[PDB]
Formats: sequence, C-alpha cells, structure tokens
Amino acid sequence: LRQCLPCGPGGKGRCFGPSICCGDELGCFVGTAEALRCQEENYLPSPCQSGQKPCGSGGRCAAAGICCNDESCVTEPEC
Amino acid sequence: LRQCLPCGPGGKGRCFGPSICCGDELGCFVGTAEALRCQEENYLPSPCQSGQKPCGSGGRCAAAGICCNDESCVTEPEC
Amino acid sequence: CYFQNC
Amino acid sequence: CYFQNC
Repeated sequence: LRQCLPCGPGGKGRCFGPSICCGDELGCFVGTAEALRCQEENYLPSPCQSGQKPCGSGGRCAAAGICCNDESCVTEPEC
Repeated sequence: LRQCLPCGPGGKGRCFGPSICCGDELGCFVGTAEALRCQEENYLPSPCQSGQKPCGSGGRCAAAGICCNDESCVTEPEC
Repeated sequence: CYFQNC
Repeated sequence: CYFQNC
C-alpha cells in the first residue's frame, strides 16, 4: 500500500495518473509541468493509489471538491 | 461567440469551467489558484465556450492530449 | 457564463 | 505503476 510519487509545489502534492498531480491546498495539475514526474510511476513495478476517499468512476478525492482517477478529474461536491 | 475569461500564467490560458483553466503549452489547472478568476464567468450573462476541437462528453480540447468540459478533464489521445 | 451553466 | 495500469 503506497501513494504514488510526490509532485508539484515543494513535492506537496501527489500523483493520481501519468499526467495528474493533485494537492490538498494545491488543487489538480492535469498535464502541466508539475505532473511531469508522474510519468515515472509507469516504470515502478509496485502498484500505487493516491487519495483516500473514493468517489466517481474508480476515483479518489484528489483535492478540495475534486475527484480524480489515473486519467481524469471531475468536480464532486462530496470531496 | 466568445471564449471564456483568460487565466493562468500571463493570462495565456483560458477558462473551461468555474474551476478549470487550460493552456496550449500550459496544460490544465483544475481547482488551483490559476482557476480562481474562472468563477467570474458565472457572473457574465453572455454564454462562452473555450477550445475549438470537440471531444468526449461535450468537451473541447483544452491542451495537449486533454479534453475538458465545464467540470472535468480527461486524457483523450485525439487532442 | 459557461454554456451549459447559462 | 498506477493501479489500473499495472
């Protein structure tokens, strides 16, 4: 059980997908420079999952009011 | 016919949703500081739509390989 | 306003 | 690797 590689502003956020980096007080970076290091997960053998509270289609609450899976992010009031 | 309010790094990107800011060489900011000014669209009477190439569920290609509508962003190789 | 929000 | 990608 591990969250995926850290990313973004001072490694505060964490990876939810190859191109998704989200943080508690950060929000979500979808395909921005902050998400570049998230590609590295594709190389690690061990399976990871970030977030804690599940929502939507196999997603986890990535940031405030944001639910993300490994390829998308959506607004879910329950996050 | 108008794109929604500008946002992000040097107002280079534009709004796709109340909390979504995307840019050509920027990527997508979902619920980050760069998307704060996107809330302002909710106040303007005139309807707007950013992007050009449609994709997914009523989305527009927001950035490289990214499709977004007013509430979500997903990876679509066709963008 | 966003198209589907107007 | 991301769970559904592994």
